[PDB]
Amino acid sequence: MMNPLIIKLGGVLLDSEEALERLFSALVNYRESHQRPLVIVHGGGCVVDELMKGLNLPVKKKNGLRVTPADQIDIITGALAGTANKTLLAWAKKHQIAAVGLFLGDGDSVKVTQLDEELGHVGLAQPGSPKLINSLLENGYLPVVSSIGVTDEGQLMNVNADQAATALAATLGADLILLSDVSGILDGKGQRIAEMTAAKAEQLIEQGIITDGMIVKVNAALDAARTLGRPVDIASWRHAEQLPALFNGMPMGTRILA
Amino acid sequence: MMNPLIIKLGGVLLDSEEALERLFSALVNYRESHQRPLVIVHGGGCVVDELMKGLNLPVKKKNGLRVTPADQIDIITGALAGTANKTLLAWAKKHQIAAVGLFLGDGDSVKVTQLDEELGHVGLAQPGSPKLINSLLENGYLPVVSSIGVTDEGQLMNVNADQAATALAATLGADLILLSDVSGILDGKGQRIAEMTAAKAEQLIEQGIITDGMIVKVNAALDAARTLGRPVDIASWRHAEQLPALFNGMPMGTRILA
Ligand SMILES: Nc1ncnc2c1ncn2[C@@H]1O[C@H](COP(=O)(O)OP(=O)(O)NP(=O)(O)O)[C@@H](O)[C@H]1O
Ligand SMILES: Nc1ncnc2c1ncn2[C@@H]1O[C@H](COP(=O)(O)OP(=O)(O)NP(=O)(O)O)[C@@H](O)[C@H]1O
Ligand SMILES: CC(=O)N[C@@H](CCC(=O)O)C(=O)O
Ligand SMILES: CC(=O)N[C@@H](CCC(=O)O)C(=O)O
Ligand SMILES: [Mg+2]
Ligand SMILES: [Mg+2]
Repeated sequence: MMNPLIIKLGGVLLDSEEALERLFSALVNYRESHQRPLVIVHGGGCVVDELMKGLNLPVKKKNGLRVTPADQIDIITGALAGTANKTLLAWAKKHQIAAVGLFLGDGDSVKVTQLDEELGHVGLAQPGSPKLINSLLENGYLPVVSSIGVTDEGQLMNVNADQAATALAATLGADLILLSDVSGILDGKGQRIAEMTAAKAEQLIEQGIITDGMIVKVNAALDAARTLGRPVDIASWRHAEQLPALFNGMPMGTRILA
Repeated sequence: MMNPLIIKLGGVLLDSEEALERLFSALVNYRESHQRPLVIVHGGGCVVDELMKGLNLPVKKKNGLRVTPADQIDIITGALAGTANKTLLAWAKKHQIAAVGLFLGDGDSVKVTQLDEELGHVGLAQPGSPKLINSLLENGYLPVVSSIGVTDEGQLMNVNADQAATALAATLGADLILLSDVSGILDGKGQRIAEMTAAKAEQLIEQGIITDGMIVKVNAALDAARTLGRPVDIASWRHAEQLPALFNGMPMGTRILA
């Protein structure tokens, strides 16, 4: 069929029932008016941070990535691959969407290896096999993929959701939209930046405008854009009225050009 | 293809790396010497209890079922559908098994509804659609199914793993083996009971020999046995040497006759 569209979800989205309702309303409307099959990839520092907080566990993120010790991978996996993933599956069911929950290791959709011993159980995601997901898409299911992966040696890995989404986009040859709490990438004044290139990203990074998580998000988007040969959008999930146009192609945030 | 074989896992199994290794060794050996496709269903009060314990959260089980308040369903879902499920997926990968993680709601494999308001988010599992799992089995994957489900209204439900396994057995017309920490059902002296009938189960229950969780396990096994028209075994996963014969049909625990 057509190239699928991957919609990546994350941020505080999971903390808002209203936001989730409006989002799924837009997803149903899109699905029932488009032939391009959808695939959802999600993160959830939201469900994770709140949990780590309650557990008095520190949240150290080295260069945008969460240091994930061996004694914390199981609980993080529970929050991400379990709670976040199933919460989204429940919303899909509530809206009569036939969804199937998956993590990066299912059907070896996305290959993961240990990125850096200093990060612990943090995985480096690279393209895998599209066979399983393609079969699910052809059968009419909506794959909802978490960012937890597993190495060939059987070690669970926590993968940044933006990087996981980009790896899956390459695997499926899918278009990609990264939805976040903010309207794309902001400049030094907090204003939305309409278009992004590698040269500009480098500039902004050199100037300290793009920091933390956003450095990881932009680099992931740029990688996807150059791999696919198609633009990649970073936009917000916060405003109901913008969702339909967004899912249809209207630039609502930052469009990465490669 | 042939009627699949569902192997249900639970208990303290997840706390033993050695036990997990020996189990998967036996699973690989079985798979490579049998045409009957395997399906794993798992519980995990193990990963859940230890977590609830550390959280100073009480574990109240009414009539063998864990009272699951709305404020605890997310964390239980994380432990069961996330941690337990992915831990098993990691072991499968370690042994080069192409597995796919699922929960009861995927492909509506097992239908779930609220069992009793007094239990909270505890689901009543009944047969669903075998289409998704049958397709995965035909494609060569090993489904690993958690006991978390979801109602049509989008509410996550915690389902007793034995009941979930029985509901799935009916859905798939699968043979069933329930693996636990003990060698089947024990009598008043703690000795293994070789065969079980509904009449005998009633007797033992009336005599207070079969209590708690075991009442739920036996009733689930008896239901499966009468639905399938085939015997159902309850046996232990603790002894390495018994696994091969067990998976092949040798009675190692309690065989439920219907
Ligand atoms: N120049 C910048 N422009 C925009 N956002 C920035 C910038 N620098 C840093 N950020 C941060 O980038 C965050 C975006 O990345 P991130 O916090 O990981 O959200 P997410 O990827 O949407 N969620 P999730 O998948 O759950 O992690 C924003 O909310 C900002 O705090
Ligand atoms: N007459 C009995 N015979 C055998 N076991 C009994 C009996 N009465 C109670 N039990 C208990 O039944 C338990 C078996 O059920 P359960 O504790 O829920 O394990 P499980 O279903 O294997 N694990 P899981 O899926 O993770 O919940 C045993 O370990 C015993 O504590
Ligand atoms: C390694 C890493 O940073 N992981 C992310 C995965 C979830 C996400 O992107 O929201 C994390 O916060 O734990
Ligand atoms: C409702 C209910 O008892 N659920 C089970 C599910 C896991 C299992 O069987 O191990 C529970 O302990 O939370
Ligand atoms: Mg992020
Ligand atoms: Mg049990």
